[PDB]
Amino acid sequence: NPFQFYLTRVSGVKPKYNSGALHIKDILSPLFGTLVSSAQFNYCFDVDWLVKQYPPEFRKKPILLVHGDKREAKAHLHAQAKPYENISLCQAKLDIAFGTHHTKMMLLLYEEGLRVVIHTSNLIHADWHQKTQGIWLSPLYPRIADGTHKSGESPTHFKANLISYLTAYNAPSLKEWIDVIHKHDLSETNVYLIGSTPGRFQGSQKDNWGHFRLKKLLKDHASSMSWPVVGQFSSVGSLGADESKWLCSEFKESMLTLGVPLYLIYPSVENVRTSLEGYPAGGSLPYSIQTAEKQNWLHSYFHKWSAETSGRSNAMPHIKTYMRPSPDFSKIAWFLVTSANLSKAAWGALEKNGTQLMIRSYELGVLFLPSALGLDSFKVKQKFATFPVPYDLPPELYGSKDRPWIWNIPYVKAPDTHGNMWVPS
Ligand SMILES: NC[C@@H](O)c1ccc(O)cc1
Repeated sequence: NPFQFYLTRVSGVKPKYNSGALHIKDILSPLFGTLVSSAQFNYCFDVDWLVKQYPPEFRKKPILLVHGDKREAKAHLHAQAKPYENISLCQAKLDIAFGTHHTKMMLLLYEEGLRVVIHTSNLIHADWHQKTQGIWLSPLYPRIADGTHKSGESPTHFKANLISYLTAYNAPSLKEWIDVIHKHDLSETNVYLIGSTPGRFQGSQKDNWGHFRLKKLLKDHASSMSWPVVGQFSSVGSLGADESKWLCSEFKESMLTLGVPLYLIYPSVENVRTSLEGYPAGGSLPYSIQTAEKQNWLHSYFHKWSAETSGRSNAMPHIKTYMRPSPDFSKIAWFLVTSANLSKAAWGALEKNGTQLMIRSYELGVLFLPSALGLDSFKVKQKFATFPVPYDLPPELYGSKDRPWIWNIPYVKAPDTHGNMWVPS
């Protein structure tokens, strides 16, 4: 399995659908290595729940929480953490407004080596319970023998790229992790890192982050050959007054680069209503009426969440993925799993007459390029060489009576899976 791409466990589906799936408890288990220290990057944390996901033997090892919380949100987290002496926090500078520290990553230092985990889940019970989430597991990275001269770098430059990503934080506690990464051999890594980081980027530096980073890698490491672009996410930024403002102009241009139909997958009200969670799934799909009413055009691009292939049609997506399927959807030019939702905050928007890229948030993903495995394309595994696409293809268009799930309006005409209505307020 060259991919090491996994879905999280879902409670309440048949166990066949969890066979190759992982819970955070599985990731942290002693079978994955003898833990010595860890760093947990995320957006939302429930510290009590998190500490309990580590196996008893490891609960007392150091843990760094890397977050973006400010003011009283910050104080709350520090309070959550104060009972646990082994836990330190690192507050990611968020100098631009409306930015979040959205990256989900684990750094796991063991006696045996190092593991990097990049995934889509908040560290709260509900993100790992009945949601479709994604995980990329790095190999066990051995320590570089105290005797030798080697980079430990991979053909995809993952090691240098990850260090650069960490370096942009400008944080003392991450320097220790940067130094741990220097000491390890990451050369067997076959994926590319795509990060986002808050800032205004110029000239050559445009290529370092966001959708431009993606454009750059597809230019240099893909080749050409009406292949659609698919984008799948759980939150939706304000995209402008029509598709030419950003979506179809700069965003699609990056995505169609190599060496066209745009499908966007986002849960409809009906998808949310009949899900395993019911309407409360919508708490993790924060599309607001204020944003939505300003961009009604976008919704003709929207397609339902359907995942019969992985038995997860009823497990609402909090995973985000982007890919480039062939016209019959039987193969793909590339696959990206990432924390980045469909927003400019996350992906970057062009400023000052196209000379500056503005990104508001921290995002991180991994890109699977067939060239990294010596191939031209991946075949799609039709039932979750062949890439495990976790949802159904081709994507199904919204019906005429379907609406995008919008979190802050009431749904009181029909009860959900648990016989509840939804009245936010
Ligand atoms: N329900 C928590 C709310 O803050 C939220 C909503 C969506 C996310 O992706 C993360 C957090």
